[PDB]
Amino acid sequence: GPAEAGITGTWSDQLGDTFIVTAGADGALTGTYESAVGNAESRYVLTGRYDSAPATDGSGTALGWTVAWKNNSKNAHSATTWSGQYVGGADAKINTQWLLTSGTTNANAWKSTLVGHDTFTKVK
Amino acid sequence: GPAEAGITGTWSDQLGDTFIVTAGADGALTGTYESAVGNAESRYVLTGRYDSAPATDGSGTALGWTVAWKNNSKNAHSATTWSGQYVGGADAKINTQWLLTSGTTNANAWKSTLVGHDTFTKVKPSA
Amino acid sequence: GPAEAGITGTWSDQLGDTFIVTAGADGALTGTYESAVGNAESRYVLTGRYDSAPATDGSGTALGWTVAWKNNSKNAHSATTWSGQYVGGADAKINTQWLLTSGTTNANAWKSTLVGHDTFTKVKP
Amino acid sequence: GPAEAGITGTWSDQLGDTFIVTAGADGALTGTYESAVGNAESRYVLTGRYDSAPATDGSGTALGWTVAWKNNSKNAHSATTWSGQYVGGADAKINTQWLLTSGTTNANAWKSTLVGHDTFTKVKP
Ligand SMILES: O=C(O)CCCCCNC(=O)CCCC[C@H]1[C@H]2NC(=O)N[C@H]2C[S@@]1=O
Ligand SMILES: O=C(O)CCCCCNC(=O)CCCC[C@H]1[C@H]2NC(=O)N[C@H]2C[S@@]1=O
Ligand SMILES: O=C(O)CCCCCNC(=O)CCCC[C@H]1[C@H]2NC(=O)N[C@H]2C[S@@]1=O
Ligand SMILES: O=C(O)CCCCCNC(=O)CCCC[C@H]1[C@H]2NC(=O)N[C@H]2C[S@@]1=O
Repeated sequence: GPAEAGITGTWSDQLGDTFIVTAGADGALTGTYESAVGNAESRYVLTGRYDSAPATDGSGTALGWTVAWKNNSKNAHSATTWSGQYVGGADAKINTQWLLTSGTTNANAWKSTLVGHDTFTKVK
Repeated sequence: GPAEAGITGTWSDQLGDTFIVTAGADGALTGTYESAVGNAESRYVLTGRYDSAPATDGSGTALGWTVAWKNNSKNAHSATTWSGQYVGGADAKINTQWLLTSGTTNANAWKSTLVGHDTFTKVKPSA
Repeated sequence: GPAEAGITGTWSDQLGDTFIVTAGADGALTGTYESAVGNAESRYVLTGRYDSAPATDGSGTALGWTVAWKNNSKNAHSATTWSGQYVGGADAKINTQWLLTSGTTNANAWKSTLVGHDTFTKVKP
Repeated sequence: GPAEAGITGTWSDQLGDTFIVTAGADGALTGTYESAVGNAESRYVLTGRYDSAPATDGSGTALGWTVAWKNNSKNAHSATTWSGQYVGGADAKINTQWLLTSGTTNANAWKSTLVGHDTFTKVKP
């Protein structure tokens, strides 16, 4: 359907953070994420979920995903989740907010979690 | 290792929101989630990731997961993500913040995303 | 100083949400805020704080402010705070994230708080 | 009214973070905040707003405040805002979420803002 065909593909933000994702199986997001910033290099596994039967009446399609920042080259002892929605059109977008939590001692737990926003445009 | 054995099991918060998760395969989380609140009934697929080789000296283990609020009988047109960390011990905890986004019109996108906090405690074998 | 002169003035985001602010007295923000969206009409009181001695290493100036959405026209039983930083130069910006909490019963407290992001540019005049 | 009497006083969280606030003037919060954690020493100025005519259906009272982490002792080049609600009664609480932004260069702006929660209990009228 349109949610599957819309989300599936490659997405990039203004900083060149890029992900490749497949949307299907009635709600699964799978793919890989590459950050252009922070303690990260090369690709990280992405897993998430999306609404596979969205309100078709001008609303976006809700979705989210997770990346743990460990791969074969690096481990940043952190994970990020993005929560947002897919909007179609010529300039299709995934508009999100994100939360990045680092593993901490209990003393530093109050400062464990960064928050931000990320808008992705579809590249292929 | 300890992150896999610590995280895997059954977890619930002060409201009775509960999940069952398995941590393995070098950083995968899979399970089911049940909310006691909101436009939700019964169980929903959970998928996420965790740090499979956490810092060695008393830090928490970073993890996150996602639930889209559609299952076999309900669809709330929304998805939540939880980002947080695991800590072990007898009162093991997963301490998180969450973001819940609804599909909206572009005019209403400014009000699409709720935010909150959720501390889960692991059900012990002694239960 | 630079931070007082830079923050002081009229600011608007892409949606036409607008505020007018004065920065002074070693850290005080005072002004009015007008929202183009939501359960809001006319101008609301804004109060906040800023770092009146910011780093001079190229960093922005931290700041934050609060609006309770009650005025003489409307009461939306809610309040928003913005947390962010000011950056000067010809494309001066205040880049923020915000938290909007509504008064709720305990049963609805779990869904009391919205989050978003807001970038403001300086208006003349 | 009960919002003013309710919110005015001394509050603390589980970590010992404490603020002393006066609520009045049809929606003003004024006082000082002391953190027990982080790059903070002694008392900082607090300014905020609250809903001075809240719903009477059992709902909490929306509120928000800001602290810039500059005082006569220290400057941490950052500001925090708390958005939340006051719930009255015999276990009077202020339940909030917060956003802490540091001034940063543009290279570091992506990591400028921390997020958390804070529940406060009233320790003194
Ligand atoms: O990064 C530091 O050196 C200190 C802050 C602690 C964070 C540790 N983890 C990381 O740096 C992993 C990479 C995070 C990248 C973030 C950025 N890139 C994107 O594509 N979007 C944003 C959000 S994601 O969390
Ligand atoms: O309640 C309404 O109908 C208005 C809010 C619109 C959101 C629609 N989505 C839902 O209600 C799905 C359920 C969300 C449950 C939330 C709550 N339960 C938990 O276990 N933790 C929190 C976060 S989760 O997002
Ligand atoms: O989801 C629902 O049906 C209830 C939403 C509850 C929010 C009630 N409060 C309001 O509508 C007051 C106005 C909020 C305006 C928000 C928007 N305008 C801006 O300039 N920036 C954003 C953040 S501000 O909180
Ligand atoms: O890496 C680090 O050292 C932390 C990031 C830089 C933050 C600098 N600012 C500060 O440390 C000022 C103090 C923040 C205190 C926070 C804590 N205390 C409370 O009462 N509640 C929380 C939120 S508040 O922002």
